[PDB]
Amino acid sequence: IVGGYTCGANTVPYQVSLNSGYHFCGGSLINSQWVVSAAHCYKSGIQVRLGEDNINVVEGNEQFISASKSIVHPSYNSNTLNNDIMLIKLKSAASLNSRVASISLPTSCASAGTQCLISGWGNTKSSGTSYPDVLKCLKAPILSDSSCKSAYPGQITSNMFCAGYLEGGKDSCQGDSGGPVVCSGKLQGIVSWGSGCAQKNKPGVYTKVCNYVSWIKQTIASN
Ligand SMILES: N=C(N)c1ccc(CNC(=O)[C@@H]2CCCN2C(=O)CCC2CCCCC2)cc1
Ligand SMILES: [Ca+2]
Repeated sequence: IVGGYTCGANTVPYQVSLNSGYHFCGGSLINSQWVVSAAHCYKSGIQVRLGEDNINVVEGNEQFISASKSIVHPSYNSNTLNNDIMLIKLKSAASLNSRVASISLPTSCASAGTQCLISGWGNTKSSGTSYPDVLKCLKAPILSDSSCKSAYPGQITSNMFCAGYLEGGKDSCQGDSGGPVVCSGKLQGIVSWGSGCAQKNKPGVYTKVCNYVSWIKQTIASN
Protein backbone atom coordinates (compact mmCIF):
# COMPACT_ATOMS: atom_id res chain seq x y z
CA ILE A 1 0.00 0.00 0.00
CA VAL A 2 1.51 3.31 -1.17
CA GLY A 3 0.54 6.48 0.66
CA GLY A 4 -1.53 4.72 3.28
CA TYR A 5 -1.19 4.44 7.04
CA THR A 6 -0.55 1.78 9.71
CA CYS A 7 -3.92 0.17 10.32
CA GLY A 8 -3.30 -0.82 13.91
CA ALA A 9 -3.17 -4.39 15.13
CA ASN A 10 -6.11 -6.57 14.13
CA THR A 11 -8.27 -3.57 13.18
CA VAL A 12 -8.94 -5.38 9.91
CA PRO A 13 -9.80 -8.76 11.29
CA TYR A 14 -10.94 -10.30 7.99
CA GLN A 15 -7.50 -9.62 6.40
CA VAL A 16 -5.47 -12.77 5.85
CA SER A 17 -1.94 -13.41 4.67
CA LEU A 18 -1.32 -16.34 2.31
CA ASN A 19 2.01 -17.99 3.09
CA SER A 20 4.11 -20.53 1.26
CA GLY A 21 7.30 -20.11 3.27
CA TYR A 22 6.82 -16.32 2.98
CA HIS A 23 3.88 -13.96 2.56
CA PHE A 24 2.92 -13.79 -1.08
CA CYS A 25 -0.70 -12.51 -1.27
CA GLY A 26 -3.60 -11.12 0.81
CA GLY A 27 -7.04 -12.60 1.13
CA SER A 28 -10.32 -12.13 2.96
CA LEU A 29 -12.03 -14.46 5.47
CA ILE A 30 -15.69 -14.92 4.49
CA ASN A 31 -16.63 -17.56 7.06
CA SER A 32 -14.82 -19.93 9.39
CA GLN A 33 -13.82 -22.31 6.61
CA TRP A 34 -13.25 -20.17 3.49
CA VAL A 35 -11.06 -17.37 2.16
CA VAL A 36 -11.49 -15.25 -0.98
CA SER A 37 -8.38 -14.11 -2.88
CA ALA A 38 -7.24 -13.40 -6.39
CA ALA A 39 -6.88 -16.15 -8.97
CA HIS A 40 -3.44 -14.81 -9.81
CA CYS A 41 -2.45 -15.79 -6.25
CA TYR A 42 -3.14 -19.46 -7.02
CA LYS A 43 -0.42 -21.93 -6.08
CA SER A 44 -0.30 -25.26 -4.25
CA GLY A 45 0.88 -25.63 -0.68
CA ILE A 46 -0.88 -22.58 0.80
CA GLN A 47 -1.01 -21.79 4.52
CA VAL A 48 -3.59 -19.21 5.57
CA ARG A 49 -2.43 -16.86 8.33
CA LEU A 50 -5.23 -15.21 10.29
CA GLY A 51 -5.06 -12.62 13.13
CA GLU A 52 -1.84 -11.12 11.71
CA ASP A 53 -0.42 -7.66 12.27
CA ASN A 54 3.36 -7.91 12.08
CA ILE A 55 3.81 -10.82 9.68
CA ASN A 56 7.44 -11.40 10.70
CA VAL A 57 6.72 -11.57 14.46
CA VAL A 58 4.50 -13.94 16.39
CA GLU A 59 2.44 -11.49 18.53
CA GLY A 60 -0.10 -13.82 20.07
CA ASN A 61 -3.31 -13.60 18.04
CA GLU A 62 -2.34 -15.66 14.96
CA GLN A 63 -3.97 -18.76 13.60
CA PHE A 64 -1.97 -20.69 10.97
CA ILE A 65 -4.09 -23.17 8.99
CA SER A 66 -3.23 -25.08 5.89
CA ALA A 67 -5.49 -24.95 2.84
CA SER A 68 -7.25 -28.19 1.94
CA LYS A 69 -8.39 -27.05 -1.54
CA SER A 70 -8.25 -24.06 -3.89
CA ILE A 71 -10.84 -23.22 -6.50
CA VAL A 72 -9.93 -20.72 -9.22
CA HIS A 73 -12.87 -19.13 -11.02
CA PRO A 74 -13.79 -21.36 -13.99
CA SER A 75 -13.49 -18.37 -16.41
CA TYR A 76 -10.27 -16.84 -15.05
CA ASN A 77 -8.07 -15.66 -17.88
CA SER A 78 -4.45 -15.18 -16.76
CA ASN A 79 -3.64 -13.09 -19.85
CA THR A 80 -6.23 -10.37 -19.13
CA LEU A 81 -6.98 -11.12 -15.40
CA ASN A 82 -10.71 -11.19 -16.21
CA ASN A 83 -12.49 -13.09 -13.41
CA ASP A 84 -9.50 -12.73 -11.00
CA ILE A 85 -10.96 -14.53 -7.99
CA MET A 86 -10.44 -17.80 -6.21
CA LEU A 87 -11.71 -19.61 -3.15
CA ILE A 88 -9.48 -21.32 -0.59
CA LYS A 89 -10.78 -23.79 1.99
CA LEU A 90 -9.16 -24.16 5.40
CA LYS A 91 -8.34 -27.76 6.42
CA SER A 92 -9.76 -26.91 9.81
CA ALA A 93 -12.24 -24.18 10.74
CA ALA A 94 -10.83 -20.97 12.12
CA SER A 95 -11.69 -20.02 15.67
CA LEU A 96 -13.54 -16.75 15.12
CA ASN A 97 -12.91 -13.98 17.56
CA SER A 98 -12.69 -10.19 17.52
CA ARG A 99 -9.27 -10.38 15.82
CA VAL A 100 -10.19 -13.11 13.40
CA ALA A 101 -13.53 -12.33 11.81
CA SER A 102 -15.36 -12.75 8.53
CA ILE A 103 -16.32 -9.98 6.08
CA SER A 104 -19.81 -9.98 4.59
CA LEU A 105 -20.39 -10.63 0.87
CA PRO A 106 -22.23 -7.90 -0.97
CA THR A 107 -25.98 -8.24 -1.53
CA SER A 108 -25.49 -5.53 -4.19
CA CYS A 109 -22.58 -3.73 -5.85
CA ALA A 110 -21.30 -0.31 -4.72
CA SER A 111 -21.57 2.92 -6.73
CA ALA A 112 -18.81 5.14 -7.98
CA GLY A 113 -17.77 7.64 -5.35
CA THR A 114 -18.25 5.21 -2.47
CA GLN A 115 -15.30 5.28 -0.02
CA CYS A 116 -13.62 1.93 0.60
CA LEU A 117 -10.85 0.49 2.78
CA ILE A 118 -7.93 -1.28 1.04
CA SER A 119 -5.31 -3.04 3.10
CA GLY A 120 -2.23 -5.26 2.79
CA TRP A 121 1.44 -5.95 3.42
CA GLY A 122 2.63 -5.05 -0.06
CA ASN A 123 5.15 -2.52 -1.25
CA THR A 124 4.85 1.00 0.16
CA LYS A 125 6.99 2.85 -2.39
CA SER A 126 5.75 4.14 -5.73
CA SER A 127 9.29 3.97 -7.12
CA GLY A 128 11.51 1.19 -5.79
CA THR A 129 10.78 -1.30 -3.05
CA SER A 130 10.05 -1.37 0.68
CA TYR A 131 7.87 -3.92 2.42
CA PRO A 132 6.26 -3.03 5.74
CA ASP A 133 5.95 -5.73 8.28
CA VAL A 134 2.71 -4.41 9.80
CA LEU A 135 -0.61 -4.15 7.95
CA LYS A 136 -1.14 -0.94 5.97
CA CYS A 137 -4.51 0.71 5.19
CA LEU A 138 -5.81 3.07 2.52
CA LYS A 139 -9.11 4.90 2.23
CA ALA A 140 -9.95 5.11 -1.48
CA PRO A 141 -13.07 5.88 -3.52
CA ILE A 142 -14.50 3.83 -6.32
CA LEU A 143 -13.84 5.64 -9.56
CA SER A 144 -16.17 6.02 -12.47
CA ASP A 145 -16.03 3.25 -15.00
CA SER A 146 -15.33 5.85 -17.67
CA SER A 147 -12.26 7.15 -15.83
CA CYS A 148 -11.25 3.52 -15.35
CA LYS A 149 -11.59 2.61 -19.04
CA SER A 150 -9.94 5.88 -20.18
CA ALA A 151 -6.89 4.98 -18.11
CA TYR A 152 -6.81 1.42 -19.46
CA PRO A 153 -8.46 1.27 -22.84
CA GLY A 154 -9.68 -2.11 -24.04
CA GLN A 155 -8.48 -3.79 -20.83
CA ILE A 156 -11.35 -3.25 -18.42
CA THR A 157 -14.24 -5.68 -18.28
CA SER A 158 -17.52 -5.62 -16.42
CA ASN A 159 -15.83 -7.84 -13.72
CA MET A 160 -13.39 -5.05 -12.88
CA PHE A 161 -13.55 -1.63 -11.27
CA CYS A 162 -11.00 1.07 -10.46
CA ALA A 163 -10.49 2.71 -7.11
CA GLY A 164 -8.02 5.28 -5.89
CA TYR A 165 -6.79 8.67 -6.96
CA LEU A 166 -6.06 9.85 -10.46
CA GLU A 167 -3.55 12.37 -9.22
CA GLY A 168 -1.47 9.50 -7.89
CA GLY A 169 0.33 9.05 -4.58
CA LYS A 170 -2.06 6.59 -2.95
CA ASP A 171 -2.70 3.09 -4.20
CA SER A 172 -2.29 -0.61 -3.55
CA CYS A 173 0.80 -2.37 -4.97
CA GLN A 174 2.66 -5.69 -5.40
CA GLY A 175 2.18 -7.98 -2.40
CA ASP A 176 -1.27 -6.51 -1.71
CA SER A 177 -2.59 -8.86 -4.43
CA GLY A 178 -5.64 -10.86 -3.36
CA GLY A 179 -6.52 -8.65 -0.44
CA PRO A 180 -9.72 -6.78 0.37
CA VAL A 181 -11.49 -3.68 -0.77
CA VAL A 182 -14.27 -3.12 1.74
CA CYS A 183 -17.01 -0.54 1.17
CA SER A 184 -19.95 0.00 3.53
CA GLY A 185 -19.07 -3.20 5.38
CA LYS A 186 -19.01 -5.48 2.36
CA LEU A 187 -16.19 -7.09 0.39
CA GLN A 188 -16.59 -5.35 -2.93
CA GLY A 189 -13.16 -5.72 -4.43
CA ILE A 190 -9.99 -7.88 -4.59
CA VAL A 191 -6.59 -6.31 -5.31
CA SER A 192 -5.91 -7.39 -8.89
CA TRP A 193 -3.73 -5.15 -11.09
CA GLY A 194 -2.67 -1.67 -12.26
CA SER A 195 0.19 0.09 -14.06
CA GLY A 196 2.99 0.64 -11.60
CA CYS A 197 1.74 1.80 -8.23
CA ALA A 198 0.33 5.24 -7.26
CA GLN A 199 1.13 6.62 -10.73
CA LYS A 200 -0.85 9.58 -12.11
CA ASN A 201 -3.85 8.49 -14.24
CA LYS A 202 -3.07 4.84 -13.42
CA PRO A 203 -5.50 3.88 -10.62
CA GLY A 204 -5.76 0.40 -9.16
CA VAL A 205 -7.94 -2.26 -10.73
CA TYR A 206 -10.01 -4.55 -8.55
CA THR A 207 -12.03 -7.70 -9.13
CA LYS A 208 -15.73 -6.77 -8.93
CA VAL A 209 -16.81 -9.16 -6.18
CA CYS A 210 -20.55 -8.39 -6.38
CA ASN A 211 -20.60 -10.21 -9.74
CA TYR A 212 -19.41 -13.43 -8.03
CA VAL A 213 -21.65 -13.79 -4.96
CA SER A 214 -23.86 -16.49 -6.44
CA TRP A 215 -20.76 -18.41 -7.63
CA ILE A 216 -19.16 -18.03 -4.20
CA LYS A 217 -22.27 -19.17 -2.35
CA GLN A 218 -22.86 -22.18 -4.65
CA THR A 219 -19.20 -23.19 -4.67
CA ILE A 220 -18.76 -23.18 -0.89
CA ALA A 221 -22.05 -25.05 -0.38
CA SER A 222 -20.83 -27.84 -2.66
CA ASN A 223 -17.25 -28.13 -1.44
N1 LIG B 1 -3.08 -0.97 -7.64
C1 LIG B 1 -1.95 -1.20 -8.21
N2 LIG B 1 -1.23 -0.25 -8.68
C2 LIG B 1 -1.49 -2.64 -8.29
C3 LIG B 1 -1.85 -3.48 -7.22
C4 LIG B 1 -1.44 -4.83 -7.24
C5 LIG B 1 -0.71 -5.33 -8.31
C6 LIG B 1 -0.27 -6.81 -8.32
N3 LIG B 1 -0.77 -7.44 -9.52
C7 LIG B 1 0.02 -7.88 -10.41
O1 LIG B 1 1.24 -7.78 -10.42
C8 LIG B 1 -0.71 -8.58 -11.52
C9 LIG B 1 -0.47 -10.11 -11.44
C10 LIG B 1 -0.21 -10.63 -12.86
C11 LIG B 1 0.30 -9.43 -13.70
N4 LIG B 1 -0.09 -8.35 -12.81
C12 LIG B 1 0.01 -7.13 -13.25
O2 LIG B 1 -0.44 -6.19 -12.63
C13 LIG B 1 0.74 -6.78 -14.55
C14 LIG B 1 -0.24 -6.08 -15.52
C15 LIG B 1 -1.49 -6.92 -15.91
C16 LIG B 1 -1.16 -8.18 -16.74
C17 LIG B 1 -2.43 -8.98 -17.04
C18 LIG B 1 -3.68 -8.22 -17.49
C19 LIG B 1 -3.92 -6.86 -16.83
C20 LIG B 1 -2.58 -6.09 -16.61
C21 LIG B 1 -0.35 -4.50 -9.38
C22 LIG B 1 -0.75 -3.15 -9.36
CA1 LIG C 1 2.46 -12.01 13.45
